[PDB]
Amino acid sequence: QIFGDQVTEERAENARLSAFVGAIAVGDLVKSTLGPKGMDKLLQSASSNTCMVTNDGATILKSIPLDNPAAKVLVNISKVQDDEVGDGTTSVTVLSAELLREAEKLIDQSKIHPQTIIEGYRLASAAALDALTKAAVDNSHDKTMFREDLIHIAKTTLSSKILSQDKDHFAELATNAILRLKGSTNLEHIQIIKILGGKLSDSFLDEGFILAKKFGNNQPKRIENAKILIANTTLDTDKVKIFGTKFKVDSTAKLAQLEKAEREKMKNKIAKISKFGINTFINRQLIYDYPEQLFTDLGINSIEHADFEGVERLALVTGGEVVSTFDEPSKCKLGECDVIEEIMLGEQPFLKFSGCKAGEACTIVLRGATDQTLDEAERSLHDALSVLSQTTKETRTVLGGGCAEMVMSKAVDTEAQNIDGKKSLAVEAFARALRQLPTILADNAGFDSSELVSKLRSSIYNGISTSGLDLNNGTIADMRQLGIVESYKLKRAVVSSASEAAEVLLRVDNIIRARPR
Amino acid sequence: NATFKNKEKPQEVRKANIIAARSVADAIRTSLGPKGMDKMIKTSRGEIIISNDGHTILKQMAILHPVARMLVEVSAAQDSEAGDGTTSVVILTGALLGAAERLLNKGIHPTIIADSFQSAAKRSVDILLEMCHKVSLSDREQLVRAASTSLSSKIVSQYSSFLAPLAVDSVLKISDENSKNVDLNDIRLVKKVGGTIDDTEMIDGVVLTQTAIKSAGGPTRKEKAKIGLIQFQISPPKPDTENNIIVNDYRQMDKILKEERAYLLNICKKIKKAKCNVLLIQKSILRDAVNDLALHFLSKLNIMVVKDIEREEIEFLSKGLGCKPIADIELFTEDRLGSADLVEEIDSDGSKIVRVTGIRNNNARPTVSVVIRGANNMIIDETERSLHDALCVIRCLVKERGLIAGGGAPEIEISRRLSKEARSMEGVQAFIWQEFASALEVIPTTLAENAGLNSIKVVTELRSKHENGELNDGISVRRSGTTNTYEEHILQPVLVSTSAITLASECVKSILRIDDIAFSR
Amino acid sequence: KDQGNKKRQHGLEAKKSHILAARSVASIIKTSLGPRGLDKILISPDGEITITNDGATILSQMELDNEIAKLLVQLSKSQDDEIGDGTTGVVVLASALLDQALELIQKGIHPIKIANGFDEAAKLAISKLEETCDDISASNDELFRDFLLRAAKTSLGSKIVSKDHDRFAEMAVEAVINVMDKDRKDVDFDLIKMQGRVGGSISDSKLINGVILDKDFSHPQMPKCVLPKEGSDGVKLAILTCPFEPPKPKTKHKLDISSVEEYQKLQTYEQDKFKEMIDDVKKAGADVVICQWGFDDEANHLLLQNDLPAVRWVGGQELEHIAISTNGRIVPRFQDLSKDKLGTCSRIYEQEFGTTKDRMLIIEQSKETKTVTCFVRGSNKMIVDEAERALHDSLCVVRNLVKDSRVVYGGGAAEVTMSLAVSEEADKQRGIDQYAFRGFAQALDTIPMTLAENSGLDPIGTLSTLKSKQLKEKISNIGVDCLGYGSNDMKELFVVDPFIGKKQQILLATQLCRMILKIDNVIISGKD
Repeated sequence: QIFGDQVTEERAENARLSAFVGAIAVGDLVKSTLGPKGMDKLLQSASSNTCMVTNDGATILKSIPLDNPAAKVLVNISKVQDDEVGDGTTSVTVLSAELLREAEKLIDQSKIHPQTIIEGYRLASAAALDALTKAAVDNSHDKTMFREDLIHIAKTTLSSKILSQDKDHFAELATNAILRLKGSTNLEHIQIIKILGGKLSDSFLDEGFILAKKFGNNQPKRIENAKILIANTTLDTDKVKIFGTKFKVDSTAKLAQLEKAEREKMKNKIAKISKFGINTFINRQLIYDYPEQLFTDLGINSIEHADFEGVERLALVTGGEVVSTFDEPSKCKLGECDVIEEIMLGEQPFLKFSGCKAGEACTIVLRGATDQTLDEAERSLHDALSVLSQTTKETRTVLGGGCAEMVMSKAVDTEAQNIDGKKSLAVEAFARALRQLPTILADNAGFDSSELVSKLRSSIYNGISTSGLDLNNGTIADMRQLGIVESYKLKRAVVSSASEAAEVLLRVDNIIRARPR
Repeated sequence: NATFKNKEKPQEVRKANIIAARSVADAIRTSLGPKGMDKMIKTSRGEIIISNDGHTILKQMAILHPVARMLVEVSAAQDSEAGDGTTSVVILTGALLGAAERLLNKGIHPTIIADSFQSAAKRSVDILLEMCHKVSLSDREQLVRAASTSLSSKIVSQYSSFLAPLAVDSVLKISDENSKNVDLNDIRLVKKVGGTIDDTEMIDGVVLTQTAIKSAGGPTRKEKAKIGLIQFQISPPKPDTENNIIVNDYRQMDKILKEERAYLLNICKKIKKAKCNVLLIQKSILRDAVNDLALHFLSKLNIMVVKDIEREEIEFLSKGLGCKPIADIELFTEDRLGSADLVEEIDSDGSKIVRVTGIRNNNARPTVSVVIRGANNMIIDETERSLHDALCVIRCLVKERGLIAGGGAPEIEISRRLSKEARSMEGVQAFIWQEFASALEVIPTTLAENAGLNSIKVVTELRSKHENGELNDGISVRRSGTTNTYEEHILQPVLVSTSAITLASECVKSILRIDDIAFSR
Repeated sequence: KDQGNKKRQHGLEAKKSHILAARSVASIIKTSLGPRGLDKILISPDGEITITNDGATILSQMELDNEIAKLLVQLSKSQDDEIGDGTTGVVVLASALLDQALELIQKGIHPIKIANGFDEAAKLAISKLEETCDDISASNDELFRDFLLRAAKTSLGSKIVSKDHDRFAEMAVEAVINVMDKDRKDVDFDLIKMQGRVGGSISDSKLINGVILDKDFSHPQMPKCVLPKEGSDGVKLAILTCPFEPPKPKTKHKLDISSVEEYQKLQTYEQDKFKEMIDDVKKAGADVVICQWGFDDEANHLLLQNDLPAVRWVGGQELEHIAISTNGRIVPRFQDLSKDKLGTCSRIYEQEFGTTKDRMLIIEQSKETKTVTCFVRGSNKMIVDEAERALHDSLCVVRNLVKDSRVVYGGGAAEVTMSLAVSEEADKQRGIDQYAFRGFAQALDTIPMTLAENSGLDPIGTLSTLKSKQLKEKISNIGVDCLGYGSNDMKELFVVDPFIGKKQQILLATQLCRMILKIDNVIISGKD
């Protein structure tokens, strides 16, 4: 009797059924309740007079006691989706059940490795998110008025904050820190520089990626046509703690000979650096003068102590990679920038890059009179940038009514075209669950889903990518003419949660029952 | 061809709930009409009740079936909104469930079935309003005759001539014009043994449920006084710990007496500061209301006291009088006190009812409190319920004006219009319009069965004469045949038939929405 | 006593039952073996909820009545302190030896011969593996820094750490080196403290060179930072093994108050003792006072006026790590304090972590200490425990890399090279032990076949392919592909396993396989 105290392990045959059929039975509770035309469920207790009827997916799943240990996993997935947004919990559980329903066919009559099935979804979901981006529309129209509406909202976010001293200058910095990105609005694309000895109104916006530390001793302060390499290694005194070692040598000069041999091993790595044809090198650790002197003859400037976030933000602006090792010469993702200029602000030397390759980003340099003005401004600035970024990601919608679900199917079928051997059925199974979403929505409407979904697939396959399902008239019409749209953030949340839920469940060859609390 | 797979089998859950709910409607079906069959229910405690009331049977039936319990809520809204027809709405609900069984056998999804009933219910209301007899609240002739004929089924008969205008004049004051639905809970019927039926008083201000102080010193009457609600209690000192009166000395009798009278005087003094001469204390069985020592203090201050005020009237007195409930003596203020012209105890045999006039409040509106008197206890009881039905029928005219002759006339008129309209529809819905009108014929069919008349024969004679007359053809129990229901003084408001169709359409709609039954604790 | 419900086994019976008992638990962990395995949900009886595939955590939570599988828990408990990451490797290897032992029993070989058969076969495989082994420090010094980072990356690739792994890879290398000496090569898990709390993210995790103690500096008005005070010696802290209170005799313990007179005097005497005990801290020059027991309200009043922060309720074990890291002494009494017995650190400050209300303290040191506290942050409690044990697994891998500079190439290539060498030498060794040596080579083939099944490859086809690449072409290390890559030859990927780590696995697997064969009888008493 393994485990014990209500803990047990399911049989490999029953665990696959408990993770699939057992999870579908939980998804079947919210299956018929999906959509505005969905049905209702009954929740009855032992007293039987306390019961209630509701269509809420979060209420039905949490109220019903689940003895299936695999069903408790879907409860945790529902909590992750509820944290993102309070709507769409029903659609995630139903879509996850459709992925597991085809997964039973991806094992029995298929014989495909389960991790490859997940990797088959990771490649299919990537094409699904890309298809939603191409078909994405927005209510941002009349952007000329929308760009003006952002600077007024930024002023409202500055209330109660010490930045309220000047609203016009600070709201312009926050507004230009978003619209000028033309891409991801995450704070990783915005660098904050906190300095002393000035006024808050003297702050300015610079897209040149200003970083505090300098590079080189006798090296020049200007670099033209820079080639940036990103790597992490210790070129100066490795094994940071040498205390306790015993070096057996006949004389002290032989102890330094091993250090010279270590310096000879430095040329092995330095030679691989010169094979890349770079005038600039990035390192998180320090570098001793001898390997740095060899960089002077090769014309390589070394920026040191970039930490990690500073390295990742440098790879995004210059289009580089964070890899710390050299697998093979002339194979890598390299960045570059037009001009590297060293400036001085606040009695400290700074570095201002210029002309980064495909660079889209900004660096907000906050100049305060003390540490209290710098710390409270950065926390309040990110709150103002979060409100401005909320209007960019939200109110941006996509065509609904079965459209977006079928449009993703066409992109996944395109991914199912060029694919390796074992993932051909795994990618195709993902497109089947995408077509089951409008199928179930047509189930509760009272119409024929097999007729509407089949005609919807053949319609979008050749031309007419904007068509969708009309539940009112029971036919196929243009979604742009009917004005049926659904949020893009809701689509990304359901697809991401379905991939995370399938990542844990498909790897299951056995189920460990949780301990009751 | 290729259609949806239908892997799940939700129909076995819905069909089991429809058949189980249809047996409940068929059981109540025999209770329709005054000649209907009475149903008996024996409670687990051993009590046996007998009555034809649909709302009473479904309440004491202790139905374990969840869908059949919804008929209790539908009958509750039937009595709350319309006030009559709790049996007819259950039959109409079961008639739609019985017709839905043939709809599910044809392979029709319940969404189209539910959406067709809602579309048929909205159009059935317009059919009645166009064929209805238009009446207004400005005409008091039809309001008295409608309430007089509704009381012919009650103990009061000859005295109902004076009872009808009392209910009419009470509604005309609270109805205003555009107020639409007016809460009947603002009308409080106070029943008390003694007197007679012919003795009634409108008393627009308010009426209490209790008597006045019967001890020594009770004023029982006060003029130009203020009224307020007090949740506090006038008592000698009573700390939260255990207290007892132990007097071992001759001098302690005067010490404790003066100590209790001093604490009672401080309570009576704070009441005099706000000049409140009428005190209403919430009824509590824990301690007393006012001590006998404090009764002599308030008698000198000329402050009337009415105690044992029920908790149900606390919310009512805070509305009609415009006052506010006051928990403690510190919360007692003059701003929460109303100004009454005269507060007196009316002397009657075995009654002694206290009334109040001239609430003198702008925020308060014309609430109604009517006194009911009678010698027998069975009189003042049924009289209160009989006036409720008289107020509901008149209130139905306030929300939606017009009245429809009963006896199956509105059920046949809708079926005749939907029969020709069903040919104008297309698709699956066209078959539902014929099944919806077929379920409407269950109500007039039951009226003929419970009356002993031939089921089919009476229904055919009404539809045969329906080509000449319109709304004047119906079932008459008094004549035991087919005749004019308008000349027999049988009248029904339009809101009853409107709510009966609306609630039954939403009920059956919500019935088909449950495809599964799961245990959740 | 307890005659009824007594189980008894014999030779002709238990020998078959002992093999079936091991195959049941073995097949459970074969699904979680490798980076492509399964992460299992586990809840400890103490209330900790976590999800991990680590065999040492999974097998420790297993409670079962099979006596053969209990020996798997006993070996994993001793291996968890030595390595802890080889739990899944040894049990499957030990079960492979038992599966081959059952075949030798059917051939008429005694179980004691199989014990000596696998013993001589294991010692032979060690010499063959050492000849094909490669060294790091004697080869390239800069790759030694790259090997330590990418070896932890292999264990951190199956966790959410994989995004931020670059920082935790350096934190795992420094934490091991600080608590060890290069010549001694001794690393104790008790020297590295693993802690974590809710809030923040994993990118904000800091490596601390000293204790933590989870203190807010008692009264909030006390300063949150401690300065060196104009070039003093380190930062002096007081360690007291006695609580802060007026001293009482052990003979009486009773205090009699006759009236307000003796009441006001005794109240001042207790305050006078508070002034005498704080002066001993001032005379010794201790900035912060660390005691095992709580302090009174008047205690924080006098300590605040002199700018002397307080520390309350420190365990007895935590007091030992403070004096070792700060080079202090344990002072039993109050008056025995002095500048030589006070712990000297680099600085003391209170660093607020995210929105967490704990507001702990950080005591660091510039010089190398013997105590290192690894603190991990995360947005969820399950994320903290996941990144904590993932970082602890990196500490164990680096521990064996610095313990032996020579390493072997993993990914299944180590078991194939050890199998082909013993199988060739099995024919040269005659006698009954010839089959014991052939069965040992076939038992080593279970590891690459198990990894091949979990990777989606033919276990027989891939194993036979690797044997041809290491024979007809040239002798090298080419293993099965655990993680997605373009082709074979993990040696090109620089995937290494410690030689002392792999040798420790085959010794414990052989030592346990012999012990299982040394038990032919199982006696289990009932419940009275």
